[PDB]
Amino acid sequence: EADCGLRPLFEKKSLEDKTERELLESY
Amino acid sequence: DFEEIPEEYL
Amino acid sequence: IVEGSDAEIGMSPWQVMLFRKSPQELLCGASLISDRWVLTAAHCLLYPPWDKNFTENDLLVRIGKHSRTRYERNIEKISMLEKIYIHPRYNWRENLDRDIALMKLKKPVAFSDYIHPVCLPDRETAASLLQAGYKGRVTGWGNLKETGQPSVLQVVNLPIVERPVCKDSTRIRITDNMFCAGYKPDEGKRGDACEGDSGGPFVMKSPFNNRWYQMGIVSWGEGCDRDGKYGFYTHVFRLKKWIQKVIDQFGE
Ligand SMILES: CCOC(=O)CCN(C(=O)c1ccc2c(c1)nc(CNc1ccc(C(=N)N)cc1)n2C)c1ccccn1
Repeated sequence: EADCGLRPLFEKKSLEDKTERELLESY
Repeated sequence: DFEEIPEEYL
Repeated sequence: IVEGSDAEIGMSPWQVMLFRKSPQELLCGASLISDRWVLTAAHCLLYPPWDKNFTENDLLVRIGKHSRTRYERNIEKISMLEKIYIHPRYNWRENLDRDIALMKLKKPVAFSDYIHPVCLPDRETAASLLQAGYKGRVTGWGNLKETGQPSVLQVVNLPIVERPVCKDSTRIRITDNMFCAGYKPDEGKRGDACEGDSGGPFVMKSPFNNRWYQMGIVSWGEGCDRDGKYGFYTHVFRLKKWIQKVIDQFGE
Protein backbone atom coordinates (compact mmCIF):
# COMPACT_ATOMS: atom_id res chain seq x y z
CA GLU A 1 0.00 0.00 0.00
CA ALA A 2 1.19 3.58 -0.50
CA ASP A 3 -0.61 4.79 2.62
CA CYS A 4 0.22 1.84 4.86
CA GLY A 5 1.69 2.43 8.27
CA LEU A 6 0.60 6.07 8.37
CA ARG A 7 -2.08 6.39 11.05
CA PRO A 8 -4.96 8.82 10.62
CA LEU A 9 -5.00 10.02 14.24
CA PHE A 10 -1.24 10.39 14.60
CA GLU A 11 1.17 10.50 11.64
CA LYS A 12 -1.42 11.90 9.23
CA LYS A 13 -1.74 14.96 11.53
CA SER A 14 1.80 14.89 12.89
CA LEU A 15 0.70 13.76 16.35
CA GLU A 16 2.83 11.17 18.14
CA ASP A 17 1.43 8.69 20.67
CA LYS A 18 2.36 8.28 24.34
CA THR A 19 4.94 5.53 23.94
CA GLU A 20 6.32 5.56 20.38
CA ARG A 21 9.39 7.59 21.39
CA GLU A 22 10.45 4.62 23.55
CA LEU A 23 10.67 2.54 20.37
CA LEU A 24 12.62 5.00 18.28
CA GLU A 25 14.97 5.66 21.23
CA SER A 26 15.95 1.97 21.16
CA TYR A 27 17.15 2.11 17.55
CA ASP B 1 -19.36 -11.49 28.29
CA PHE B 2 -19.53 -10.18 24.72
CA GLU B 3 -22.19 -7.79 23.43
CA GLU B 4 -24.59 -9.11 20.81
CA ILE B 5 -23.59 -8.02 17.31
CA PRO B 6 -26.04 -7.30 14.44
CA GLU B 7 -27.61 -10.55 13.20
CA GLU B 8 -26.89 -9.20 9.70
CA TYR B 9 -23.34 -10.59 9.94
CA LEU B 10 -24.50 -14.21 10.09
CA ILE C 1 -1.22 -8.34 27.26
CA VAL C 2 0.62 -8.90 30.56
CA GLU C 3 2.17 -5.70 31.93
CA GLY C 4 0.88 -3.65 29.00
CA SER C 5 -1.13 -0.41 28.98
CA ASP C 6 -4.45 0.91 27.66
CA ALA C 7 -4.32 1.73 23.95
CA GLU C 8 -5.09 5.28 22.77
CA ILE C 9 -7.82 5.53 20.18
CA GLY C 10 -6.56 4.90 16.65
CA MET C 11 -3.14 3.99 18.05
CA SER C 12 -3.28 0.66 16.24
CA PRO C 13 -5.76 1.06 13.36
CA TRP C 14 -4.62 -2.18 11.74
CA GLN C 15 -5.62 -4.25 14.77
CA VAL C 16 -8.09 -7.00 13.96
CA MET C 17 -10.05 -9.31 16.27
CA LEU C 18 -10.69 -12.87 15.16
CA PHE C 19 -14.16 -13.55 16.48
CA ARG C 20 -15.95 -16.87 16.81
CA LYS C 21 -19.55 -16.81 15.64
CA SER C 22 -20.76 -19.42 18.16
CA PRO C 23 -20.09 -19.24 20.94
CA GLN C 24 -19.42 -15.53 20.32
CA GLU C 25 -15.83 -15.24 21.58
CA LEU C 26 -12.32 -13.86 20.90
CA LEU C 27 -10.10 -16.29 19.05
CA CYS C 28 -6.97 -14.25 18.36
CA GLY C 29 -5.65 -10.93 17.19
CA ALA C 30 -4.85 -10.30 13.53
CA SER C 31 -3.83 -7.39 11.30
CA LEU C 32 -5.21 -5.38 8.40
CA ILE C 33 -2.65 -5.36 5.56
CA SER C 34 -4.93 -4.28 2.67
CA ASP C 35 -8.66 -3.67 2.36
CA ARG C 36 -9.32 -7.37 1.66
CA TRP C 37 -6.53 -9.12 3.57
CA VAL C 38 -6.07 -9.81 7.25
CA LEU C 39 -2.88 -11.48 8.48
CA THR C 40 -2.84 -13.79 11.54
CA ALA C 41 -1.06 -16.90 12.92
CA ALA C 42 -1.87 -20.27 11.32
CA HIS C 43 -2.46 -21.77 14.79
CA CYS C 44 -5.57 -19.54 15.11
CA LEU C 45 -7.19 -21.51 12.33
CA LEU C 46 -5.42 -24.87 12.70
CA TYR C 47 -3.82 -26.54 15.68
CA PRO C 48 -4.91 -30.21 16.15
CA PRO C 49 -3.49 -30.53 19.69
CA TRP C 50 -5.93 -27.92 21.01
CA ASP C 51 -8.51 -29.34 18.60
CA LYS C 52 -8.58 -26.19 16.50
CA ASN C 53 -9.52 -26.42 12.78
CA PHE C 54 -11.78 -23.55 11.64
CA THR C 55 -13.42 -22.93 8.27
CA GLU C 56 -14.25 -19.47 6.86
CA ASN C 57 -17.92 -19.70 7.83
CA ASP C 58 -16.95 -20.23 11.48
CA LEU C 59 -15.36 -16.84 11.84
CA LEU C 60 -16.10 -13.15 11.76
CA VAL C 61 -13.44 -10.44 11.58
CA ARG C 62 -13.97 -7.35 13.71
CA ILE C 63 -11.99 -4.32 12.61
CA GLY C 64 -11.75 -0.82 14.07
CA LYS C 65 -12.22 -1.97 17.65
CA HIS C 66 -10.89 -0.56 20.92
CA SER C 67 -13.32 -1.97 23.46
CA ARG C 68 -12.99 -5.70 24.07
CA THR C 69 -16.58 -6.92 24.43
CA ARG C 70 -18.73 -3.99 23.38
CA TYR C 71 -20.03 -3.78 19.81
CA GLU C 72 -18.70 -0.38 18.82
CA ARG C 73 -21.46 0.95 16.56
CA ASN C 74 -20.38 3.42 13.90
CA ILE C 75 -16.71 2.70 14.69
CA GLU C 76 -15.90 -0.96 14.03
CA LYS C 77 -16.85 -2.94 10.94
CA ILE C 78 -17.38 -6.70 10.90
CA SER C 79 -16.34 -8.80 7.91
CA MET C 80 -16.90 -12.38 6.80
CA LEU C 81 -14.15 -14.63 5.47
CA GLU C 82 -14.14 -15.51 1.81
CA LYS C 83 -11.10 -17.74 1.95
CA ILE C 84 -8.48 -18.80 4.46
CA TYR C 85 -4.90 -19.58 3.40
CA ILE C 86 -2.43 -21.38 5.65
CA HIS C 87 1.27 -21.69 4.85
CA PRO C 88 1.68 -25.00 2.98
CA ARG C 89 4.78 -25.74 5.10
CA TYR C 90 3.57 -24.61 8.55
CA ASN C 91 4.82 -27.11 11.18
CA TRP C 92 2.09 -27.44 13.83
CA ARG C 93 3.36 -30.88 14.71
CA GLU C 94 6.80 -29.87 15.91
CA ASN C 95 7.58 -26.21 16.59
CA LEU C 96 4.98 -23.97 14.89
CA ASP C 97 7.50 -23.16 12.15
CA ARG C 98 5.95 -20.88 9.47
CA ASP C 99 3.06 -19.96 11.77
CA ILE C 100 1.18 -17.64 9.40
CA ALA C 101 -2.04 -17.42 7.41
CA LEU C 102 -4.06 -15.00 5.32
CA MET C 103 -7.77 -14.33 5.31
CA LYS C 104 -9.49 -12.74 2.34
CA LEU C 105 -12.52 -10.70 3.42
CA LYS C 106 -15.77 -11.30 1.50
CA LYS C 107 -15.83 -7.62 0.58
CA PRO C 108 -13.33 -4.77 1.07
CA VAL C 109 -13.47 -2.82 4.30
CA ALA C 110 -13.46 0.97 4.21
CA PHE C 111 -10.55 2.65 5.91
CA SER C 112 -11.30 5.31 8.47
CA ASP C 113 -9.75 7.00 11.50
CA TYR C 114 -9.86 3.68 13.38
CA ILE C 115 -9.29 1.35 10.41
CA HIS C 116 -6.02 1.60 8.43
CA PRO C 117 -3.53 -1.02 7.13
CA VAL C 118 0.02 -1.76 8.37
CA CYS C 119 2.96 -2.07 5.97
CA LEU C 120 4.65 -5.43 5.43
CA PRO C 121 8.46 -5.09 5.51
CA ASP C 122 10.97 -5.69 2.71
CA ARG C 123 14.53 -7.10 2.92
CA GLU C 124 16.06 -3.75 3.75
CA THR C 125 13.46 -2.88 6.40
CA ALA C 126 13.82 -6.24 8.15
CA ALA C 127 17.59 -5.82 7.91
CA SER C 128 17.87 -2.42 9.60
CA LEU C 129 15.14 -2.95 12.21
CA LEU C 130 15.08 -6.60 13.24
CA GLN C 131 18.06 -6.34 15.57
CA ALA C 132 18.40 -7.42 19.22
CA GLY C 133 17.58 -4.60 21.65
CA TYR C 134 15.23 -2.80 19.26
CA LYS C 135 11.77 -2.39 20.71
CA GLY C 136 8.76 -3.45 18.74
CA ARG C 137 5.18 -3.19 19.91
CA VAL C 138 2.57 -5.87 20.61
CA THR C 139 -1.16 -5.22 21.06
CA GLY C 140 -4.18 -7.28 22.09
CA TRP C 141 -7.44 -7.92 23.97
CA GLY C 142 -6.21 -11.12 25.59
CA ASN C 143 -5.35 -12.12 29.14
CA LEU C 144 -3.80 -9.59 31.48
CA LYS C 145 -2.41 -12.38 33.67
CA GLU C 146 -1.02 -15.80 32.75
CA THR C 147 -3.57 -17.31 35.11
CA GLY C 148 -8.34 -11.35 33.82
CA GLN C 149 -9.52 -10.10 30.40
CA PRO C 150 -9.00 -6.39 29.55
CA SER C 151 -11.73 -3.85 28.90
CA VAL C 152 -9.80 -2.06 26.19
CA LEU C 153 -7.09 -2.96 23.64
CA GLN C 154 -3.73 -3.29 25.44
CA VAL C 155 -0.25 -2.34 24.26
CA VAL C 156 3.30 -3.17 25.36
CA ASN C 157 6.65 -2.23 23.84
CA LEU C 158 9.08 -5.19 24.03
CA PRO C 159 12.75 -5.46 22.94
CA ILE C 160 13.99 -8.07 20.47
CA VAL C 161 16.21 -10.67 22.18
CA GLU C 162 19.41 -12.21 20.74
CA ARG C 163 18.98 -15.56 18.92
CA PRO C 164 21.21 -17.34 21.50
CA VAL C 165 19.20 -16.12 24.48
CA CYS C 166 15.97 -17.23 22.76
CA LYS C 167 17.33 -20.73 22.04
CA ASP C 168 18.70 -20.99 25.58
CA SER C 169 15.24 -20.23 27.01
CA THR C 170 13.41 -23.26 25.65
CA ARG C 171 13.82 -26.89 24.64
CA ILE C 172 12.06 -26.15 21.33
CA ARG C 173 14.07 -26.08 18.11
CA ILE C 174 13.99 -22.40 17.08
CA THR C 175 14.12 -21.64 13.34
CA ASP C 176 15.16 -18.61 11.25
CA ASN C 177 11.45 -18.00 10.64
CA MET C 178 11.11 -16.98 14.28
CA PHE C 179 12.36 -14.37 16.68
CA CYS C 180 11.64 -13.80 20.37
CA ALA C 181 11.06 -10.58 22.25
CA GLY C 182 10.74 -9.52 25.84
CA TYR C 183 12.77 -8.20 28.74
CA LYS C 184 15.36 -10.29 30.58
CA PRO C 185 14.80 -10.93 34.33
CA ASP C 186 17.51 -8.42 35.21
CA GLU C 187 16.34 -5.74 32.78
CA GLY C 188 13.86 -4.32 35.30
CA LYS C 189 10.90 -3.81 32.97
CA ARG C 190 8.78 -6.76 31.83
CA GLY C 191 5.72 -7.50 29.68
CA ASP C 192 4.48 -10.05 27.15
CA ALA C 193 1.64 -11.28 24.98
CA CYS C 194 -0.75 -13.86 26.44
CA GLU C 195 -3.76 -16.04 25.65
CA GLY C 196 -6.19 -14.15 23.46
CA ASP C 197 -3.30 -12.18 21.92
CA SER C 198 -1.83 -14.74 19.53
CA GLY C 199 -2.10 -14.20 15.79
CA GLY C 200 -1.67 -10.50 16.60
CA PRO C 201 0.97 -8.02 15.35
CA PHE C 202 4.47 -7.11 16.50
CA VAL C 203 5.06 -3.77 14.79
CA MET C 204 7.97 -1.40 14.55
CA LYS C 205 8.00 2.20 13.34
CA SER C 206 10.76 2.91 10.82
CA PRO C 207 12.86 5.91 11.93
CA PHE C 208 13.65 6.47 8.22
CA ASN C 209 10.17 7.00 6.80
CA ASN C 210 7.97 7.04 9.94
CA ARG C 211 5.80 4.13 8.87
CA TRP C 212 4.72 1.20 11.00
CA TYR C 213 5.73 -2.18 9.68
CA GLN C 214 4.63 -5.55 11.04
CA MET C 215 7.79 -7.55 11.73
CA GLY C 216 6.14 -10.32 13.67
CA ILE C 217 3.03 -12.30 14.52
CA VAL C 218 2.46 -13.44 18.12
CA SER C 219 3.15 -17.17 17.63
CA TRP C 220 3.68 -19.03 20.89
CA GLY C 221 4.89 -18.76 24.46
CA GLU C 222 5.32 -20.76 27.65
CA GLY C 223 2.91 -19.13 30.07
CA CYS C 224 2.81 -15.33 30.00
CA ASP C 225 5.47 -12.94 31.28
CA ARG C 226 7.53 -15.45 33.26
CA ASP C 227 11.05 -14.72 34.46
CA GLY C 228 13.45 -16.14 31.89
CA LYS C 229 10.83 -16.90 29.23
CA TYR C 230 10.25 -15.01 25.98
CA GLY C 231 7.47 -14.44 23.49
CA PHE C 232 8.03 -16.06 20.09
CA TYR C 233 6.95 -14.44 16.85
CA THR C 234 6.68 -15.51 13.22
CA HIS C 235 9.40 -13.70 11.22
CA VAL C 236 7.07 -11.87 8.78
CA PHE C 237 9.73 -10.91 6.24
CA ARG C 238 11.20 -14.44 5.86
CA LEU C 239 7.83 -15.53 4.56
CA LYS C 240 6.76 -12.46 2.57
CA LYS C 241 7.37 -14.39 -0.65
CA TRP C 242 4.56 -16.73 0.39
CA ILE C 243 2.41 -13.68 1.25
CA GLN C 244 3.15 -12.05 -2.12
CA LYS C 245 2.48 -15.20 -4.10
CA VAL C 246 -0.85 -15.76 -2.32
CA ILE C 247 -2.07 -12.19 -2.67
CA ASP C 248 -1.01 -11.87 -6.30
CA GLN C 249 -2.54 -15.26 -7.08
CA PHE C 250 -6.06 -15.18 -5.62
CA GLY C 251 -5.85 -11.71 -4.18
CA GLU C 252 -7.48 -8.35 -4.55
C1 LIG D 1 8.96 -27.78 27.43
C2 LIG D 1 7.81 -26.78 27.55
O1 LIG D 1 8.27 -25.45 27.16
C3 LIG D 1 8.40 -25.27 25.73
O2 LIG D 1 9.48 -25.54 25.19
C4 LIG D 1 7.26 -24.70 24.91
C5 LIG D 1 6.27 -25.77 24.45
N1 LIG D 1 5.27 -25.25 23.52
C6 LIG D 1 4.18 -24.57 23.95
O3 LIG D 1 4.04 -24.28 25.15
C7 LIG D 1 3.16 -24.05 23.08
C8 LIG D 1 2.53 -24.71 22.00
C9 LIG D 1 1.56 -24.13 21.17
C10 LIG D 1 1.22 -22.86 21.43
C11 LIG D 1 1.80 -22.21 22.46
C12 LIG D 1 2.74 -22.77 23.26
N2 LIG D 1 1.36 -20.95 22.58
C13 LIG D 1 0.49 -20.91 21.57
C14 LIG D 1 -0.28 -19.62 21.25
N3 LIG D 1 -0.58 -18.73 22.37
C15 LIG D 1 0.28 -17.89 22.92
C16 LIG D 1 0.22 -17.71 24.24
C17 LIG D 1 1.14 -16.89 24.89
C18 LIG D 1 2.12 -16.27 24.22
C19 LIG D 1 3.08 -15.50 24.86
N4 LIG D 1 3.07 -15.39 26.19
N5 LIG D 1 4.04 -14.87 24.18
C20 LIG D 1 2.16 -16.45 22.88
C21 LIG D 1 1.24 -17.27 22.22
N6 LIG D 1 0.35 -22.03 20.84
C22 LIG D 1 -0.55 -22.29 19.70
C23 LIG D 1 5.50 -25.40 22.20
C24 LIG D 1 6.11 -24.37 21.54
C25 LIG D 1 6.22 -24.35 20.16
C26 LIG D 1 5.70 -25.38 19.42
C27 LIG D 1 5.07 -26.44 20.06
N7 LIG D 1 4.98 -26.42 21.49
